[PDB]
Amino acid sequence: VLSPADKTNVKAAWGKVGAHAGEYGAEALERMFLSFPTTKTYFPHFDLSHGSAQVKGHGKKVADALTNAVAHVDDMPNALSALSDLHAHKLRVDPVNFKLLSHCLLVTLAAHLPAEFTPAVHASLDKFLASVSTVLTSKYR
Amino acid sequence: VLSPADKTNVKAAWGKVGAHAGEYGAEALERMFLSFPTTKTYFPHFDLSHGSAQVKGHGKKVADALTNAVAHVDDMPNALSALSDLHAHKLRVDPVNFKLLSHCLLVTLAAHLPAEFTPAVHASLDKFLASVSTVLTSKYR
Amino acid sequence: HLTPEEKSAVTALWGKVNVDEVGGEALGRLLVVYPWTQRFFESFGDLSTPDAVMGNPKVKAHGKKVLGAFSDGLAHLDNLKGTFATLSELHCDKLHVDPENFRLLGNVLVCVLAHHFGKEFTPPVQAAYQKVVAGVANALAHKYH
Amino acid sequence: HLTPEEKSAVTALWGKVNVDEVGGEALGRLLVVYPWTQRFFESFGDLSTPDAVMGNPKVKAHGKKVLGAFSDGLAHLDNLKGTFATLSELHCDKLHVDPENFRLLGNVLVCVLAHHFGKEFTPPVQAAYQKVVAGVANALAHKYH
Ligand code: HEM
Ligand code: HEM
Ligand code: HEM
Ligand code: HEM
Repeated sequence: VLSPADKTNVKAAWGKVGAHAGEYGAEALERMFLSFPTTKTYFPHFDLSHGSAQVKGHGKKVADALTNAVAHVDDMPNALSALSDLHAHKLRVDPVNFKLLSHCLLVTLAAHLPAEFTPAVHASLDKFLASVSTVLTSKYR
Repeated sequence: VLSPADKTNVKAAWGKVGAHAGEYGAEALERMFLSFPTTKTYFPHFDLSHGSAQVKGHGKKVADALTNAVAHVDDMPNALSALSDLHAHKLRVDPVNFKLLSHCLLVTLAAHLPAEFTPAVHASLDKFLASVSTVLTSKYR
Repeated sequence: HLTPEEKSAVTALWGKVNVDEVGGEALGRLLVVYPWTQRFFESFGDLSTPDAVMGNPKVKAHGKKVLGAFSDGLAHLDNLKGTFATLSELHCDKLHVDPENFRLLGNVLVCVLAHHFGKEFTPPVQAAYQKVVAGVANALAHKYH
Repeated sequence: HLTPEEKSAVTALWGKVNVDEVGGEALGRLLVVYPWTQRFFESFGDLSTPDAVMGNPKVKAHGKKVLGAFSDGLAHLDNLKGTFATLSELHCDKLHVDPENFRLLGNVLVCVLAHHFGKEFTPPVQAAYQKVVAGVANALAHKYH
């Protein structure tokens, strides 16, 4: 579960992302596609070249959903309800890939938040992305 | 979540297991040790040869815990709370190993339940063991 | 690396497998147990309930084809990468199938063999089949890029 | 396998690494972020808080040891199995370290290199290091039995 301290750590670190969430979401996706190429099997309909409008747009959606989740961290299941439905019933992305994007979002944050990425914050952020991932795969079966 | 049909399926299948639960728990551990040899790193104090009484006694404990979980299927976190504490803070089994023992439990059940292991029952049992596994790793961090 | 006891155990059990029937059963169970896997089978008809998936003629037909290629790979256990290279490229470039699906099919196929064969699918026999399903999924994932 | 450019990028970034410093940081972060990995270090003293783990001299000392071996292994990117074979047998037979711990440490190492190098740890550089940390993990797990 996310402790109160975890929630405090996530709100502070993600709050610092602020206006860059679009950019960081896109970089995390590029990081994932390059490091873990099997994740590209879910985006054959996208131009995945560097800087593409589709990756930038999708990056913003992913980061705004995380903003929503940070903002409603005490009730993520209800706040991400439409997105858990979309992933479970339509996108149907294998659950193993959520750990891959989560790792890449964590690297992205580490690379852009030098002052804020302490060991404690790193653990809280890892736990939060895992909890978001659990909610997004909660209705798969 | 486990549905009403999943809970009925789990109780019917485990109910047929009946008094062979302990034998089947030891067989699932044996299946795990042979199939996934890295899981043997948690038992250096055990003779893991076929027929071992240490594996059989451990198998009975695992099976009795599963019986307890089936009995409290709507209140699993509290029924397994002491085992969650033990695995999180003493044994400290990496969470990836729970999916290996769950698959071996599933295989052991399939090999002993010709009539009951239908596709639906297989799916409910898989969900059940993943939910038990999730409760057992819930206090790890 | 399968041992010689392991290779013999795999071959001996495979002489009893009706590949067409087991393929149909394993693919149908994959679609029932991990239903998100139905994303690759949109044109296959009725997948609404377990019984509909299991009796679906297209599911049964594909299962036969899939396990037929798997069966053919059992004659080449020292060269699975080369045996499945063409199908790996196909699954990556044209079918866009995440290789985690090959791992899920491998586990369902082990469960089907255990259900069908019972006691004969012993711990050691299972261990030999786990090595084989892991090897085939790794071979089919090898040409992804 | 790493491409020639990927080998060059790994070598170039590693030339700027303080191995003792990064080792102590990565091992402490492993114990903080994945606390079940503390199971091997009950003789190490205080691991009661994040600050206590990071400041623990025995944790730092073990980090220096593990990453020093990692560092030396980067001269043998074409023979990681051979280079880590005896360490693989030791970690299995005597130390009983589940190889998943090697993957978790590789994930923490990537996060630490990202934190340390910032924008210099680009997506392509990360992709290269991911191959290296999966390669070392796989080499350290290869002699398990
Ligand atoms: C942190 C975990 C994730 C979050 C927060 C997330 C969020 C989102 C959002 C907000 C959308 C767009 C929904 C809309 O337009 O209404 C989306 C779509 C999508 N996601 Fe997820 N996602 C996550 C994980 C994943 C993973 C791991 C994959 C596959 C590797 C994935 C594949 C997709 C795809 C293919 C789409 C549709 C893209 C398009 O066609 O525009 N997602 N996701
Ligand atoms: C369905 C999942 C599991 C259940 C229900 C379960 C249950 C139990 C139980 C009931 C005990 C005995 C507790 C006591 O003596 O008070 C136990 C101990 C233990 N378990 Fe777990 N366990 C599970 C998964 C695992 C896995 C996946 C591993 C490692 C591969 C593991 C490793 C151990 C070890 C090493 C012990 C201590 C045995 C001894 O020294 O006697 N368990 N578990
Ligand atoms: C043992 C593992 C597998 C083997 C050996 C295998 C083999 C094959 C073969 C021989 C074909 C027909 C090729 C052709 O038309 O040229 C095929 C097609 C296909 N396979 Fe695989 N397969 C495997 C697993 C899977 C899994 C797990 C999935 C997804 C869950 C999958 C998805 C597909 C799809 C979507 C097609 C095309 C079906 C269509 O024609 O609509 N395969 N595979
Ligand atoms: C990059 C991955 C790793 C490398 C290259 C590595 C390397 C080494 C080396 C060189 C030694 C000393 C061997 C000897 O004394 O003969 C060692 C010992 C040890 N390693 Fe690993 N290690 C790695 C990861 C890990 C991890 C992740 C853990 C557990 C979390 C671990 C647990 C241990 C333990 C407990 C010892 C014994 C320490 C002592 O006796 O002071 N290692 N390792």
